[PDB]
Amino acid sequence: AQNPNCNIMIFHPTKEEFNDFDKYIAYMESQGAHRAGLAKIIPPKEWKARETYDNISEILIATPLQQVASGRAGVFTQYHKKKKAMTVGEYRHLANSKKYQTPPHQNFEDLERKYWKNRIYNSPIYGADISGSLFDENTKQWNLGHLGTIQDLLEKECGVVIEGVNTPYLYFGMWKTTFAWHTEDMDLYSINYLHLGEPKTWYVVPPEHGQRLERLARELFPGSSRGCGAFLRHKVALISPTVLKENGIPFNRITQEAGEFMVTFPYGYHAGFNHGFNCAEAINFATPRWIDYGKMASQCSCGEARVTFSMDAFVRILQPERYDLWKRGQD
Ligand SMILES: O=C(O)CNC(=O)C(=O)O
Ligand SMILES: [Mg+2]
Ligand code: NI
Ligand SMILES: [Zn+2]
Repeated sequence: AQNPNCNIMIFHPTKEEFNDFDKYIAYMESQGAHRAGLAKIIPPKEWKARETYDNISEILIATPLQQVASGRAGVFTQYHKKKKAMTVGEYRHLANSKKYQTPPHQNFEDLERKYWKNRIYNSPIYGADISGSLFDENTKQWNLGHLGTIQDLLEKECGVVIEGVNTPYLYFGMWKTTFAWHTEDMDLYSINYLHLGEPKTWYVVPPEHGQRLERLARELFPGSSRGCGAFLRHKVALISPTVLKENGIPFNRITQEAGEFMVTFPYGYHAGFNHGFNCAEAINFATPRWIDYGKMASQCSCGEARVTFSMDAFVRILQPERYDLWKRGQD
């Protein structure tokens, strides 16, 4: 069995290997990359996402989100307070202001310590989930706006034709902006490209051990767990690496830098934080190996998780028994 310790693998595809996306995901899996839940892909040196970023300040962040924490430094939840619209230019200035900028630090490790120690005492502002793309239309390889769609995958594998579309989203981050512990909708894959700016630190639990994280989360957030049997779908819970180690939860960590791709694999729980102003683009995707995960994915039916239009058909086809209850939570 490849990668039995479930380490995060890092790949360096050649320009020839970078042509066929599906093929290279399958190659990574042949090497056991999926066992980690997360892999890093460094693009060949000849590749570029676009010519320059000199022209991005006019993008609008219609609903910036202030991430307000409650709890203790290692175990907290966050809620999103909506703020008034601002341009990327305005947001980048805010990020770099004395109130929000990255503190002096020695290295990534020192900064990680400062994050876990101090995150709860501040409320950074995140420009998340902005439909759009920063890839040049002429970038042919690993262009997140030109991937094969999940609907087409399900049609190819299962023969059914369904409605829905699949497009990428932009994320503008600053110091301490946070992604809570989650798997993707319907336990899909995700791919994330860090277009510019400061790094993003990731934590991941191997898919084969996801239920261990879920058990801990029920223990740590006991009122949340009573309200909903899939409350990690709410994307509000944070658990530090120290707490995970104390409770024996297997996990790994890695820092993504500008110009690098990360792939999350089905049912790979992940969480993390941004080091300073940055812009990432991400999109969900499927492969034939995903279908069995989609069929088993948990669902939030309490009303909180509220998701895209396209998840309907996934639930309808893959999880017909659950569909009526899940849709009640959507309506
Ligand atoms: O970049 C972020 O804030 C969070 N991204 C993801 O969870 C992802 O790409 O799956
Ligand atoms: Mg612009
Ligand atoms: Ni994710
Ligand atoms: Zn719920």
